[PDB]
Amino acid sequence: TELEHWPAPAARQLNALIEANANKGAYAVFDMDNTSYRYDLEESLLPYLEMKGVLTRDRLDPSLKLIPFKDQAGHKESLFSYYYRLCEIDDMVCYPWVAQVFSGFTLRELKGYVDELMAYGKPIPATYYDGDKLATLDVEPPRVFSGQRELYNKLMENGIEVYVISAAHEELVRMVAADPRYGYNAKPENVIGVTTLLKNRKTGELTTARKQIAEGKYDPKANLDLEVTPYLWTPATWMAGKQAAILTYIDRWKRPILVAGDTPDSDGYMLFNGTAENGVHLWVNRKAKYMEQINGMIKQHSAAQAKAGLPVTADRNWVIVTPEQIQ
Amino acid sequence: TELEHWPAPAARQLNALIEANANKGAYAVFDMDNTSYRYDLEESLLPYLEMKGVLTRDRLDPSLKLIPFKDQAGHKESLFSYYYRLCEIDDMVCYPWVAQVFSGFTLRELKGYVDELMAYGKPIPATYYDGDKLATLDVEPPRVFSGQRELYNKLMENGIEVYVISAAHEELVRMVAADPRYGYNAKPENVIGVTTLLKNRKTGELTTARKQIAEGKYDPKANLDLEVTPYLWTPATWMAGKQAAILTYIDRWKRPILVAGDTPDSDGYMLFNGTAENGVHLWVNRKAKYMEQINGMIKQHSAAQAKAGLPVTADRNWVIVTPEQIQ
Ligand SMILES: [Cl-]
Ligand SMILES: [Cl-]
Ligand SMILES: [Mg+2]
Ligand SMILES: [Mg+2]
Repeated sequence: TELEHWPAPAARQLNALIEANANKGAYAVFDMDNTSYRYDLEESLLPYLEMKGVLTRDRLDPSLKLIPFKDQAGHKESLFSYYYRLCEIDDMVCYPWVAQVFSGFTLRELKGYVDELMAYGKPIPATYYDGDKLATLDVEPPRVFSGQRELYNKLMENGIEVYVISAAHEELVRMVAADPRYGYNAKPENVIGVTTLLKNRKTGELTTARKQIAEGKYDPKANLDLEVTPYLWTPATWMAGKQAAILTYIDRWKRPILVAGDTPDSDGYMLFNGTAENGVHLWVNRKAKYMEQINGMIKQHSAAQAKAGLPVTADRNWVIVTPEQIQ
Repeated sequence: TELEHWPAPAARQLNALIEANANKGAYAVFDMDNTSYRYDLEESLLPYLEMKGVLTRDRLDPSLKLIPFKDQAGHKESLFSYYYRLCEIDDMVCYPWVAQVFSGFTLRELKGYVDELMAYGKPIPATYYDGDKLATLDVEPPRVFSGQRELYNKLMENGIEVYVISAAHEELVRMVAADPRYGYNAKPENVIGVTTLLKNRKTGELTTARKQIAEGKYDPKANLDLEVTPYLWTPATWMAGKQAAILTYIDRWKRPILVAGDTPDSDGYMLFNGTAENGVHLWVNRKAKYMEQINGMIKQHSAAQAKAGLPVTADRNWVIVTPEQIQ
């Protein structure tokens, strides 16, 4: 596999790193949404299922009705719009919530919807509230980044283990990252994301893939008819939780030789704290506000590293691309 | 403050650490339950509130009823017993649950009960299932460790900032650690624990101390009449969430010069990954089995730090005391 869909300087660096680190027990970590593919799985699957009338205020787990709905005589507030209002309280509210909102469905069912969504290829209209007025928006379904697909594979081929650490529900992400049809070929056990309790509707048994994996009894097929529940397992794989996830599920001491992200706060803990001294920070720049945020973080963290007596690595080996460069 | 309630050799090592690090912007992190005071706040407050008839099944937030209660015609299953069955599923189930179970009380009501619990002094009878057998125990309310009270204050007097990172509800822990009455004198903003959304029923606002503290706008008095809800905020402050909490709320690069705990799995990440190269691992050895597990882990991490190119510090500067020695 070769790095076709990459700017050549980006390709040279990745090639250097891959070559330097081949077959030595090394590993890499990718965020998923807007990093491994363009756009956002949950943020499109949610308004997609609403549109299909599958996911409605009526079926939403009561534990997720955290605030009153904002209904106009004209209009019932959508789940999508409710989500946006949850994020205005805080990221730490709406991040779990937008994974939990898929509770009530079995994995088989969600898998049908993900693939439906993945093949949809049209924008999905969603309504929200710009302050007080009903605004509207089209949300793109996810689009595989050819470059990431290639890099995932070339890493694997050179004996570099590939992990996904995602702020999205681990089961949803796995439905794309680990299904060969999408071409990433991640190992399903190597997909790490937001985990909620899965419930056996016959026995009442509660389980999660992370527990099965830690116990060495993971069977993905056996989980298909389990129902997603909202109850949150941890580490919650966002912000410092991404670094917690690496320590918990990957390695306590060995650092990834490559970390990929796109959201400065969500991905910055694993980018800055996780990435090995000589590893690459892979960055999908999709937004100026974000590019600026991460540049200030590079400056603050480089100075803090020096002040703390650590080698300055926060500013080393950035490989920065835009979505269009790797599509 | 003198370290009077310490064995003399542990007093000297702690004194040496303090003198080397005094007034230099250094910090220390303590677990609370079984490390800062003897016994366990939530595990005693729960059956205390049950015995009082204040906290019952019908009061339990609905989202917390994860599995059927196991009643025999003679006996109704206690919430304490229910908690222990949740732990048998996984720690990652019963840790959040045993903080969340205090949902539906305001901070002020909970403070009244905590002070009550802290003044009661006697063990609290409770029942749980020993597989299928109804089994019995007496749960001890927390007992302030005089030595830890001294060490918190001696750190602070020497310009070593003290933090609590506890897997108990942040607000419950703050009710002990930051109330001058118990003598630890932790700053309330330095108490880091399990956080859940707090509801102001007057204004509708959902907030947390963590949120207020990061916005630079925290007043503990302001929150007293907010209701605890179960919605989990993160980082969740156990296991790797403790290390995630250090990074999120304390410092991204500077490491604590002392980390204290007592539970090998839940404290192990901050103990091993958090503790500064030169810092002290303060261990409160309450159970031979845990003492054996921590020694095992030191071996394992010493060797893994070595196999990862790092200076071996896992086995360095252990100050190990029993509850009886610092009581
Ligand atoms: Cl993310
Ligand atoms: Cl703990
Ligand atoms: Mg992303
Ligand atoms: Mg403890």
